[PDB]
Amino acid sequence: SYECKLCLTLHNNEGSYLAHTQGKKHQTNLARRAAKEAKEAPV
Amino acid sequence: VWRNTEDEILKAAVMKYGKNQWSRIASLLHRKSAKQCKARWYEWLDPSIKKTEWSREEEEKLLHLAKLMPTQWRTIAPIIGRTAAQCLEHYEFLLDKAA
Amino acid sequence: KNLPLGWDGKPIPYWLYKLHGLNINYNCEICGNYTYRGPKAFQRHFAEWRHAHGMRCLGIPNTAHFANVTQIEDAVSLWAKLKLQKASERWQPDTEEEYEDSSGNVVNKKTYEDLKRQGLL
Amino acid sequence: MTDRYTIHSQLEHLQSKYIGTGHADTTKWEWLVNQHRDSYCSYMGHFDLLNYFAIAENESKARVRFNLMEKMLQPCGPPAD
Amino acid sequence: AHKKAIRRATVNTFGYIAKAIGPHDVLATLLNNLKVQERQNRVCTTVAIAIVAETCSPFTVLPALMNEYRVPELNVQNGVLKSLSFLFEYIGEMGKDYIYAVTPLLEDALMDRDLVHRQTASAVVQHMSLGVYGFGCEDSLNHLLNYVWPNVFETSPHVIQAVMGALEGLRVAIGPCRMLQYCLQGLFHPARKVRDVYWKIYNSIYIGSQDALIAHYPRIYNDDKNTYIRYELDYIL
Amino acid sequence: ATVYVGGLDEKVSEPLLWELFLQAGPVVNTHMPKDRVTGQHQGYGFVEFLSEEDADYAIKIMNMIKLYGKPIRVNKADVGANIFIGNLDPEIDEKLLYDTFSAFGVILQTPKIMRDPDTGNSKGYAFINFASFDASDAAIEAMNGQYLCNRPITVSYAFKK
Amino acid sequence: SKKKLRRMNRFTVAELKQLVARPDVVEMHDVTAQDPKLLVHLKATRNSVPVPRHWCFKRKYLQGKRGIEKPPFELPDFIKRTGIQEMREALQEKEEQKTMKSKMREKVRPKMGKIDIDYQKLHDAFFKWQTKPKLTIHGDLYYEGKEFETRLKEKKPGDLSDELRISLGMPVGPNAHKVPPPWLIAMQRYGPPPSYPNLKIPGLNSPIPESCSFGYHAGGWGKPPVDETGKPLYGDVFGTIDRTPWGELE
Amino acid sequence: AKHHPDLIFCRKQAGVAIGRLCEKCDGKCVICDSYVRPCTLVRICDECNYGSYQGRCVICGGPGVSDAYYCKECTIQEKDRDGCPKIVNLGSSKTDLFYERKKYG
Amino acid sequence: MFLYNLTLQRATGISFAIHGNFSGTKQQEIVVSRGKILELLRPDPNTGKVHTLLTVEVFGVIRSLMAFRLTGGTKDYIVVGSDSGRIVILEYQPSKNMFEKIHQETFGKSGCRRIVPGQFLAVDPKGRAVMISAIEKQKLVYILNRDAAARLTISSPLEAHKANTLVYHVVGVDVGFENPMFACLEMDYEEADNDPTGEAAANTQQTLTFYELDLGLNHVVRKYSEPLEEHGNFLITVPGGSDGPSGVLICSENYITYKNFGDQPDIRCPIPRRRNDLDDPERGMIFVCSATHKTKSMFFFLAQTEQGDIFKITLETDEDMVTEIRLKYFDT
RNA sequence: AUCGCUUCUCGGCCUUUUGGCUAAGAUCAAGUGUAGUAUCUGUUCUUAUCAGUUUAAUAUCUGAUGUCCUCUCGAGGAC
Ligand SMILES: [Zn+2]
Ligand SMILES: [Zn+2]
Ligand SMILES: [Zn+2]
Repeated sequence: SYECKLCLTLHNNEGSYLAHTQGKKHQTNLARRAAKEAKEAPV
Repeated sequence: VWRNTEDEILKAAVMKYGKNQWSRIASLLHRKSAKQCKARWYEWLDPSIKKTEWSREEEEKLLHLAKLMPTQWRTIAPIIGRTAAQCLEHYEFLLDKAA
Repeated sequence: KNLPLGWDGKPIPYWLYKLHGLNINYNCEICGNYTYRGPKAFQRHFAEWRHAHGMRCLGIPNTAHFANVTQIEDAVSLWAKLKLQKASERWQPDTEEEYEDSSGNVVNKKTYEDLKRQGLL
Repeated sequence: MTDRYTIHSQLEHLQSKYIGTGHADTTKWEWLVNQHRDSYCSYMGHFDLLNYFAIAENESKARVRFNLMEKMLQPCGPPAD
Repeated sequence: AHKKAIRRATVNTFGYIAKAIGPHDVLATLLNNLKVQERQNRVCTTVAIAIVAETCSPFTVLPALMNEYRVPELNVQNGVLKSLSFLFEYIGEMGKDYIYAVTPLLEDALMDRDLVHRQTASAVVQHMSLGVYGFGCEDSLNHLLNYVWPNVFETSPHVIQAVMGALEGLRVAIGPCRMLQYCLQGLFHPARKVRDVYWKIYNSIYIGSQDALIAHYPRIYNDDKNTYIRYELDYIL
Repeated sequence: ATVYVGGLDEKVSEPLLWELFLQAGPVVNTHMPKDRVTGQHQGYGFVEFLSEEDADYAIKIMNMIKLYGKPIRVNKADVGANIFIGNLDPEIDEKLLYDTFSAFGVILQTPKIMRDPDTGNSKGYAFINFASFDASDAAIEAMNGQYLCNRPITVSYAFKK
Repeated sequence: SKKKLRRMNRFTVAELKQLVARPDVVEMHDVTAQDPKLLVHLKATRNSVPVPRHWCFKRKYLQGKRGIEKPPFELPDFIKRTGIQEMREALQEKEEQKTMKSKMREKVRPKMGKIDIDYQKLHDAFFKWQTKPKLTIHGDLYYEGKEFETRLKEKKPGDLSDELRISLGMPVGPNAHKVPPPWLIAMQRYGPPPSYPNLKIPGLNSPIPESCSFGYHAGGWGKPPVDETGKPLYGDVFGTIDRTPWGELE
Repeated sequence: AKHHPDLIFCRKQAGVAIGRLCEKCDGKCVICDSYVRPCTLVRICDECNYGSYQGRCVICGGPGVSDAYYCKECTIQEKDRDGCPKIVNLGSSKTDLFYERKKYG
Repeated sequence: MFLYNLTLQRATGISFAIHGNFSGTKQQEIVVSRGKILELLRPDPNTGKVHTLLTVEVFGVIRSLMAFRLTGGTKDYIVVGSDSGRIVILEYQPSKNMFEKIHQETFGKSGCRRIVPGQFLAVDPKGRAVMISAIEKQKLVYILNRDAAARLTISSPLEAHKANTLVYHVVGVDVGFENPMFACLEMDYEEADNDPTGEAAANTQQTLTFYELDLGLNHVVRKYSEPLEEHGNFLITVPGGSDGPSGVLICSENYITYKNFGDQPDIRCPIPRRRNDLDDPERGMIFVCSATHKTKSMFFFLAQTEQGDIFKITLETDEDMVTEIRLKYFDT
């Protein structure tokens, strides 16, 4: 089966995985991580 | 009906196979035919279809047309740019908000 | 507001807060009347540093037996009875090991060696 | 509520057909009391704990038997209250 | 088929033709079926591997099962677990040679891969204990008790009654002392879910073998008003 | 009770670090608080071993400890700052030499005796980098001309290759 | 409230920790038990087994085990010896190369006896090469994350390892004893570490381990510590019944 | 039968009347629901053996044709010592399938 | 390490013994139970020596033993109640020298349990039923018959289960071809379980009760009960029918008491004491064993007391009601 | 040397992205019932004590939101 290494969810089918990525949970976690990386910017 | 899961599998299939091989795309889904896969893509899933709200230009159009060609929605629709089901529901909508 | 700070530097949901029971205040006196939020943190606190010091200052080792004791008088009293316990189960030869002299009467080995090298025994 | 008194049902059944079981509300007294009574009925079954006891004190097996069966009516004090 | 007579007979004839030909080829075509999706066919192939293994000795088909447990699908891992459940119940007393080969698989499954993994490894442990009862293969079973025991706080009907079956198999094979050393600390717990579970387990240890327990209870001191100590058991003689 | 693991070998894990701390004394914590991205140890690490004299003899033993081959430094938690030394004793060791000269500065080079490859005995010469140039001043001033192990020392700031 | 009368009965944790004979055993909620004196006495009985950690946890049990990825099961050695593994790998790759056409074709015209494995090797593997694994003693319950604990309580310096000595620049294998770790030099120099008065050094505080050599070239055991009289500094760096089993098979 | 939690046993005292199986039910155990190593025979309560109830399937209830046994596992855990194991209630599934059919055809 | 266990000296202590025509002849033999060993001895009438015809290992605890003889028959079978969950009926084959298992009836789980019958085993004198009983809450009654071929055939069990009642002893009362009757001692701990002071702990007293089969109706009814003055430990059947009265003697501490149901009053006679003995005067005295000797002429009961003193008991009777009890020292 | 050009050569790894025709060459994908669990998607909880319910504890749920006048839960004051 599949897992989202970011949101830490489990999925039975790949259809379920894709529907995950297009959903509130995945999108907001993705936005948070984008922010966090911006914070991480530097003779 | 159609579920988010079928829809995303369709989107992916189409984006790999192309829009004339509906029979193998229909082989990829369970409980789905090529007739139905095609209908769904060309009714809702196609990224050309726009799901916004009606500019009042679009609504004055809709009203003028739906009076000039009454009951002919597959003919009205392309002249304004949304599918026939959207045109039709939104037209009944204006009618009852006006009634 | 004052929500806990999340892993994304943001405040966590109010319902998650309620679930984790953070609003609940636990006083560690030995820690300088410190206060902890969350029973999780409170329980960790006995091996967390500030309590380690508090008990060092008290003179009572931060061992298992005193975990979940917070009042200092209680820690002291318990340390006393535990002193008595370990003292009981320990083996002190100096006090028990009973030695008979050549005169056939008994001393402990302490006095035995005492008056032994003290010119007599 | 539902699960509470339905497993209270099943456990009343178990116990009443099997003296000695327990439930989540079993007290120290009744636990140890059933444990004593079983101990006695088994000293009486087993022909050799009966010897051991009759020899350890200085009675006869019939008197020891009689004494056990006397004790078996309140082996651990009176009830809790 | 929808009829159970047909499936029972079908499994039997897999056994017979495995007796005629060797086991290997029929056993290979049977691990492939564990790759299907409808459960009734897979449960029936799981009984057919057990039968092949019991007719032609288990040492032929075990390495291939244990190896098939390494392919990454849910349904085939549960296929080989359920197959061992059946196999140990069939071979009965000859389990005592394969118990050591098997256990490292069961502890691996009892550290989760799924709810159903733990449910089916618990059934394997039940039948394996009832079979190896009496032959001193007891440290293995105790080691597996350490993995089966934490699943005691479950709520799925099937996982919880699989674990119960396992604990009562292990009661007869490990004896009631061990089982009581495991039940003791939670009979008077603060909570009540854990008292519920522990008293259910204790009742089932009590009902069967309630006499063997007289010798096993722990010493519980007497308080002010009642006398809780059994003194007859301290008479020396 | 706190010890700085510097030169902590890139892959020498907390297992090796605390297994060495435990083999010496009551290893109560080893930690490599590290680069929060690459995950590799920080080249600086904090290890608490409860006993002060344990930590002391641990630092005394863990100088030049070759984690992943490279000497790992355990202590209290390259501008040319080296001293070359003449009139050295061939009875000398590099760990003992770091223990001797290191009080004016830690060993940023392990004391290498400039000895031939033919026989393997010292030629009376050596070199080692201290921490600072002020450290070279102190070390070589308190060790200049004075009586070393067998041959009275002679040490000065480094001649470079 | 009679509930609050039962609460008025509820000892303080220090009350409990005082009365009972072993206080370590007492945890937080132990106070809330309708029989706290019993409960603690039963927690202090020998050989019994404590409740599983996760009864209070809000996440369920290995549902928490969730996140990371895991390597497939690892076969026992005595089963590897028989080579069933590579056999079944070969067939898996062949059948993954197969297509539906050829699959049905072999369903209808089997390749019988394509490959085989011999008996007597399966028989030796089960009845003559089997071994007892490492089992767990009574009471070691498993919990989420037990298998990612290296080990602990290993206070002994004599216990060396292979990765350790490798990334020490020291050899593992049969010459481990004759292989001195980087600690023995400063061990001979300034004693063992001063938490380990009671550790003995191989080659520095104890005799040379058999066939190892005192010396100062590459691979030796130094100049052994002694005083100015000739007495070793720690231990002896130079090395100054009928246990038969009773009823056993010949 | 260990499969359907909704059913119940007579549980009343044993007798001497051997127990009998219907042909659907033939061959399995009565509690363990196994198919193997049957060891001992079944004995049923006199009440649950009286009258029309003679010679029926303990489980099915139809016409008994063969004698019921207990698996060796039931015999070892002593689950054969509880008196009449006759299921005295029909269940949901019998009448359920029956009604689905009688609607269908 | 594997061991192998052999016995050298069988057990030699005796727990129960019964006597009867276990061979079928007019010889009387003895079946004793050593611990877990059943053996059959025969005393030779000429020399006075006892020969041990046979010894079997039964691999269980034997908790009780009865001999019983069908009506009109000539043998005695041995009913055995053990720590197993069954009652077994054995018949001796003197030709092959072995006990053979006539019947074996299961009713519960194995071990010396507390509500599972096996501890007490009473029979009824005319030989129509046995009753097996536990120390608490369970009694079964089996019925016994001949078939056409006059072989023993045993019914299904009846039941007498009653909650919260210890049982001290059970015995078959002698009645002639009426419904069989059994005479249980008893008690009821149900209230001392519920008396927070200790009042009902004392002042709860036994009650002798008679159970009665109903072979016409096939169930067991608890016909009579009545309390007993003080606690007594067992019960002797008084040979009824034509011979003698019927009923039971109850042997309580310091007393022996005839008792029967109907208008029959109760009778008591203290147990005689030794003149001028040195035993701590508070300790009481009870009977430990007994034995009925009944010949066509008379009957008399030998009873034995803790010190080992045997007494001979007779019952002076008018036609129906016994009028007195007459103890007489016999030996020690 | 540099600028312009010409030709050749070496390189990156890039770039490039496929068997012609025809009537898209033609055709086409058959389960269910009973009990139970899990996973995604979707939806949602700043409020304040205090009492009670309950709980292992939270929670939950239930309940009103020091005294007096007044200005507007807020404010001054004698207390
Ligand atoms: Zn049937
Ligand atoms: Zn069964
Ligand atoms: Zn019945």
